[PDB]
Amino acid sequence: VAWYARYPHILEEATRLPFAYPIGQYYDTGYSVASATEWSKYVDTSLTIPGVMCVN
Amino acid sequence: VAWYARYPHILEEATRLPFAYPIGQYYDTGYSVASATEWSKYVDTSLTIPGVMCVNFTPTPGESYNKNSPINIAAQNVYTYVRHMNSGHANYEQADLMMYLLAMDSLYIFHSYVRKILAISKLYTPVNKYFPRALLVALGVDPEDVFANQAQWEYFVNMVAYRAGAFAAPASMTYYERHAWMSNGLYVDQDVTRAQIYMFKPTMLWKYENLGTTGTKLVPLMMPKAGDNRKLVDFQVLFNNLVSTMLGDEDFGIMSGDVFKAFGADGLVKLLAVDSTTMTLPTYDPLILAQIHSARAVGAPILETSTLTGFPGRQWQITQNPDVNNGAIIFHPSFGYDGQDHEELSFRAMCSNMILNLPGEAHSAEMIIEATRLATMFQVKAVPAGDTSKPVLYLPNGFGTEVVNDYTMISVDKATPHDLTIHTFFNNILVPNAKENYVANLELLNNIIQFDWAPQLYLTYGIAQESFGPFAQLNDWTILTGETLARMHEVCVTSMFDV
Amino acid sequence: YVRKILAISKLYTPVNKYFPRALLVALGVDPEDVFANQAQWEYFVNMVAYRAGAF
Repeated sequence: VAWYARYPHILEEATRLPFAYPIGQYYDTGYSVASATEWSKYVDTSLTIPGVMCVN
Repeated sequence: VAWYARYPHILEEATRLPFAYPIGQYYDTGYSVASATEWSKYVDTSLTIPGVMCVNFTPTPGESYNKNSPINIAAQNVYTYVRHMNSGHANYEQADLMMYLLAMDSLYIFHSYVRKILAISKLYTPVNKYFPRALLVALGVDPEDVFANQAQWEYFVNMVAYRAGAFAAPASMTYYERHAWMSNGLYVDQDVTRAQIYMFKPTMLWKYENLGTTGTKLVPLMMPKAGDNRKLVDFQVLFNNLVSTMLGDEDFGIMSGDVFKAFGADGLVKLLAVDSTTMTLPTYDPLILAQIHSARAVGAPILETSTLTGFPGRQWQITQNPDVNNGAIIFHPSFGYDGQDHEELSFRAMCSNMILNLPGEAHSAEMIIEATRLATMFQVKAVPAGDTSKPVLYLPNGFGTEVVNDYTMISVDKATPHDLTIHTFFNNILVPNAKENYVANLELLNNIIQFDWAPQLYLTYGIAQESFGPFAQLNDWTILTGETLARMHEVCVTSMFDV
Repeated sequence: YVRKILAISKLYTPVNKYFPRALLVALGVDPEDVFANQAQWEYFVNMVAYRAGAF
């Protein structure tokens, strides 16, 4: 797309995202619909990443 | 005299004298008149030489009360740098990022403190009896405990470095480097073997203490004082208390990840590991000597538990409230507190303009700036809430990254069995009417003169109701004003908080 | 006006403490808001220029 090549400044200001989340810490994704709290446990906002597995 | 050139053998046999007395041990000069014992205490045959003095400093952001402060400017700059290379987490502010960074600084200072404590205990010399028990007493640890658990201390400080490696802080910012260098070194007043050691001990730390939605708040964390037999268990408790509210915080993990993304792993600050063959060695540093000489004490920190009649809610906290002062970082402390709820009349002598004393004749701009980092003059008295104002607190015009609270000096007791003595004092000493107060003050003064670039003293007397100016040897001085000091402190703090 | 508001906020000199907080206050903006949302401000002013340049 030539538009990306023509407006890289606006593309960069629109694609500012924090990557490289440190693992081993619980993260909450939040609610895209703020009124979804009525379905309390029907939505999975949790996000846990395992980091080690031991072979006995 | 040609007679000396003609009879050098008799001159040598007549001038045989023992020099180089090992310091740290009490010496008796004896009596020139053997019948002077009838005047028992009218003759001073004692001779005690102090060997170490500890400067109890305190890390500070530098007098923030609005959004134009250097701390807030650096907060905005670092947040812009982090967030303009961040694609993702947007849930914190510049103020939050800066409280992190300050907590990182506090734990770096703690690591430097414990590393110095470990490295000091391996220092033993025949020419100085203070090494290392006097230094360990001044830092506030138990020398017997360190001797018994050297291995435990080494592994504890290594684990402290490893756990401090979990979070990330910029290495371009010189705040951490300056604090670690200041708190992790031994400094001699002269380049001589039997010199006196200058030390820096953090009086306080910055327990991060997140609770409530009204922002964060760096609550004071006290530190061991001299003459405290603190052990490795106590130091481990202090470290765990410091990092209790630091790990397990998902917002803190987010900040650490974002700063790791912004500043690469090569560009972060790393605490160097220590081992058994690491030797700390006293060094001669004229810059630190000058800035110690031009240092002014501000008094003890004010805590929540400290009672103050007429001055409620004056604790030394770094408040960060989004709805207060437009979310700016606020740190406006009140000085002049000593520890007890009384006047402390000696602090009144600090109300005059300070005198900046410098060695040599020609002074460079950088040297002048470094020579006044610990200087701090009061500007106005804090308004007491209520009709009772038993203590008196002074609001500073502006201070640097460090403020000096007290000075601790260790010296041999004159009486049996001539053990070490604990002497804590500000730049001003008040001596009331007593039989022994005057002679004690004389011993204090003589001990302080032994140190070369000792801080200028301001003695005051309770009976004459009159204080005294700087008790120091003036070499090349000038009169400093509060505005000039504020400008220099602003420059220094802005330079320190730079990326 | 908005371009000058954005460009003033990056001015700093050691001999003049009026830069840039006083200038922004005179222009009638919030310097805290500008420093918090620099990226949004740049995007907004760029879109303003783009949409005004159509005519």
